[PDB]
Amino acid sequence: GMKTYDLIVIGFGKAGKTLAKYAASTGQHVAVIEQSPKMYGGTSINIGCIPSKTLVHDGLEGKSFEASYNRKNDVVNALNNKNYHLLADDNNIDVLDFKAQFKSNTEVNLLDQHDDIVDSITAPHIIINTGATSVIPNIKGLDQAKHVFDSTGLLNISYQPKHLVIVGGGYIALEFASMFANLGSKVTVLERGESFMPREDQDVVAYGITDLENKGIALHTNVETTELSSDNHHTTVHTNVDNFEADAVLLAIGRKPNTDLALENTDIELGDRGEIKVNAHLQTTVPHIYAAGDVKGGLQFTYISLDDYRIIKSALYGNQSRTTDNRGSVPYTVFIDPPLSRVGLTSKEAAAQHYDYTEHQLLVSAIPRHKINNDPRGLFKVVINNENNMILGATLYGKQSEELINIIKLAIDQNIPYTVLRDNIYTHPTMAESFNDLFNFHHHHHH
Amino acid sequence: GMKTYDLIVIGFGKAGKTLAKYAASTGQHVAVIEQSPKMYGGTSINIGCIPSKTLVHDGLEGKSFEASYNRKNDVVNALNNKNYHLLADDNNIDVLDFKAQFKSNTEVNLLDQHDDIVDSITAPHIIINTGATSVIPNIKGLDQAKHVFDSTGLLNISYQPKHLVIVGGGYIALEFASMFANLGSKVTVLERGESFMPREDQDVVAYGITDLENKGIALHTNVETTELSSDNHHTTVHTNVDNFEADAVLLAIGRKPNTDLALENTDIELGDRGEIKVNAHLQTTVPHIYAAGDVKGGLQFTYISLDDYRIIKSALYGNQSRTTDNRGSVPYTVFIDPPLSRVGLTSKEAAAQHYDYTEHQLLVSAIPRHKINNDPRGLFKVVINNENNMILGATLYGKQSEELINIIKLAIDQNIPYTVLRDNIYTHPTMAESFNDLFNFHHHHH
Ligand SMILES: Cc1cc2nc3c(=O)[nH]c(=O)nc-3n(C[C@H](O)[C@H](O)[C@H](O)COP(=O)(O)OP(=O)(O)OC[C@H]3O[C@@H](n4cnc5c(N)ncnc54)[C@H](O)[C@@H]3O)c2cc1C
Ligand SMILES: Cc1cc2nc3c(=O)[nH]c(=O)nc-3n(C[C@H](O)[C@H](O)[C@H](O)COP(=O)(O)OP(=O)(O)OC[C@H]3O[C@@H](n4cnc5c(N)ncnc54)[C@H](O)[C@@H]3O)c2cc1C
Ligand code: NI
Ligand code: NI
Repeated sequence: GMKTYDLIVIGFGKAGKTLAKYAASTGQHVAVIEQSPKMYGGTSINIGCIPSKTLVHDGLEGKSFEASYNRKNDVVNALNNKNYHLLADDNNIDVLDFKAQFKSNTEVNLLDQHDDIVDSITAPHIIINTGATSVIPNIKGLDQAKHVFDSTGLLNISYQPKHLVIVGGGYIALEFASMFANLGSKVTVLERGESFMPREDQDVVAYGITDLENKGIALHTNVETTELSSDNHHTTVHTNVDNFEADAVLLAIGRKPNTDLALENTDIELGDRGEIKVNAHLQTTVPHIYAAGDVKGGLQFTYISLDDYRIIKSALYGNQSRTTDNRGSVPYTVFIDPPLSRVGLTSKEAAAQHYDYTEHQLLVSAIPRHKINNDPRGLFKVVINNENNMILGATLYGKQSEELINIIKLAIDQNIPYTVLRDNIYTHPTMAESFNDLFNFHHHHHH
Repeated sequence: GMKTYDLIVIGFGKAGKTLAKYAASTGQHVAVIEQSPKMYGGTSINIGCIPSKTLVHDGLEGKSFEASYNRKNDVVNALNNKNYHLLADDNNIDVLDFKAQFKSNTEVNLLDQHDDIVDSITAPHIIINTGATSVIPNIKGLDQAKHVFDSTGLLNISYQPKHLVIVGGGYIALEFASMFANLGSKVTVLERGESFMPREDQDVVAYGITDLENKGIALHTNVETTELSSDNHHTTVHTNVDNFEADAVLLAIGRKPNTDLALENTDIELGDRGEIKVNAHLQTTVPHIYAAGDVKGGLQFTYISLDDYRIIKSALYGNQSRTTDNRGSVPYTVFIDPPLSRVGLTSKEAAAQHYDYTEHQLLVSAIPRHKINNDPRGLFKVVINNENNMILGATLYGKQSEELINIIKLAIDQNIPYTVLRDNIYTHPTMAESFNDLFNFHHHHH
């Protein structure tokens, strides 16, 4: 309460740094509290999207593990520095190097590295933007096992593992599996559930599994992990299936909201999944405090955090019309090799909801651009509503899908019927022009 | 004509093979006449888009000249064979291995390899789909010069040139320049006019020229090429600026409609640039004869020939609403490295056409995904109409632009204002999400 600001952002995350710079541009004095200098710019810059896809990219080029990890460090360092200065060099923004914890509903304590309160600050509005952290499972032996990593640890590993065992079969785990396979590591993936990528289209998943296994990746389902044991050299994952000996183990079973904020000092309520409860305007249960990004639950994407900035900007400075209920369709990409990109419904979901739908598909081996790419792998699939010819969903598994899926997102939001994408002129030779064939079909009516 | 078909297609081009397969699917008996088995599937498959970009793609990966040319041969052979059988195996299509020339308005002579007439055929509708060919300049010494190629010859060359001299500086010429530089050849480009890519945005072109020159490519403007002379091993390109010693010369100064069809036997008229004259439905001056693709003039793109199939299909089988006047916005890509993609107007054109416009730009080095790509080169630039916030044009020079430009094409056609692209959720980390910044700007009224 000692030092007053117009706005406080807790965490140097995506929504937070974007909102802080906007507020400063209006003349408001902003405090951005960030607990680690290694996290300037947030998770995407330092321990997530950017380093991981740098390694994905360079591995597809056949670059070595060493060369790829070295260039990843240069990329992260450069973008960390440039993100830091974008905020800190602004006269209306103070980047405060402390761990934040609430003193009350109106006052935020600033803690040094020894967990001591050094100062306190206040502002009429407070934005919680503290992200998520890797879930640590309760597994016998984990607390003293060597050679065990979360995603952050693995992105900073000091050696190439000859054999990586991944505990977890979700999208991030599978990204790391393809990433390390393409860098020359043997990879084993252990999924507790009955299948990989449930909720994705099962025709597409079958090709994706084939393509993973053709890289020499071993995939296991129904795996119950009971214990970790380790040497100076190896770590064994003991399971109901088998004992898997590894040179490194990745724990990738989920990410939980980071709410270590002394919330007991506030009226801020948490939900059933540990997330900060927010309304459609991202207001917490304390009206002048908002929460943005992974910490408020739901989807964990950098662009959802960016959209949260749009919502909070709309609430605080705009016409309040933007909410979590009018984001538009949310696309995403699973960065296996090639990438699996998705927006909207699968044909299974369209049928379950009793849509009168038509599905159509196109193997990437039937797309002439695949010859130029020297890559025949993949499957493109679309689902359309016969009642109005609008697109209900698409799954693009294949090269360039992380770019192309944005065309289909735009079409869904703007009610562009599938016949327009069928008949359009596209550049050539490209992956985009495959839409002339992907959308070349007539109704198959379902009663 | 001795034998009668429901439809005759002259040339195994893009519009033609697409229309043949559609017509056959309605039960019609189709003849497709093609003069060369090296051209099943047309120019794109055999001597144009597909082989050139195969070499572009593999050269960006650092593959050797020999490895890239060998795989190019594999790609062309596979797709040529696939295209041939897609038509020939069809019960309702005959692929006829002859050179076509008109006998009259209603029947087509079939010529053997010695230009002798073998037979003739007729059909109530005839589609001319014969494409274009490289323009041959009048340069002293060309008749007897060794080591000189057009685009087809260069794509089938049997050795790696140590020094390729390109006579011509248009888009296809520049694609070959970057293609051979990336395979390790030295390249010199000779442009007769005062600048390269004069129709493109000049800020972008300046970056494009720097990036070509950083590859070691020499670029010359105001070049008059006066003579070619040759050794058993080298060819001298004689020029007003200097003589250039090379071991291969590419002549790339344009492509003219291929109308070698004995049109004097018909009422089909040609326009002032040698093109077959067509109306908006692609009808020639003989109403039952249509022309599609490069041969009827205008833009030479594979996707224009594909859209010509759509127009002729609408004319002969549909509601005839489809014309050359409602194609929508036509994007294109100059496949230098990185690709320069464009749709709609430049700033210069917008100012000339009296718009109240705003331009905005974004360097690729300001796009965080460029770090993942390991490539900081490029410039994205957009032009919007301040009257209605619609997009007038865009120039995307940088990686993935040949895919991204299609997003902007769709927005222009569907009247999606630039603010929707500014505010949209994009996947991450991608080149597409740069649109959040590229379109983040306000009016500057003119
Ligand atoms: C391996 C991996 C790969 C991913 N790949 C993708 C991808 O391809 N695409 C995609 O869209 N998303 C991807 N994500 C997810 C994406 O990175 C996150 O969803 C997004 O970055 C979350 O941003 P945020 O704004 O919620 O906060 P964050 O960017 O996580 O920032 C929160 C900040 O708050 C700080 N902080 C926390 N508590 C305190 C405190 N008490 N005091 C002070 N500071 C504090 C943290 O140090 C951190 O810097 C990936 C994630 C991981 C782990
Ligand atoms: C090097 C190069 C690169 C290119 N790159 C691109 C690119 O990236 N993107 C793009 O969109 N476009 C590109 N193009 C242009 C594109 O290839 C053409 O615009 C398009 O392929 C022309 O198609 P078409 O339908 O007009 O006929 P074509 O595909 O040219 O087919 C005409 C056919 O008619 C046959 N024929 C001619 N006369 C007769 C006759 N008398 N009897 C029988 N058969 C006959 C020919 O043998 C040929 O098979 C490129 C062109 C070149 C040369
Ligand atoms: Ni119907
Ligand atoms: Ni204005």
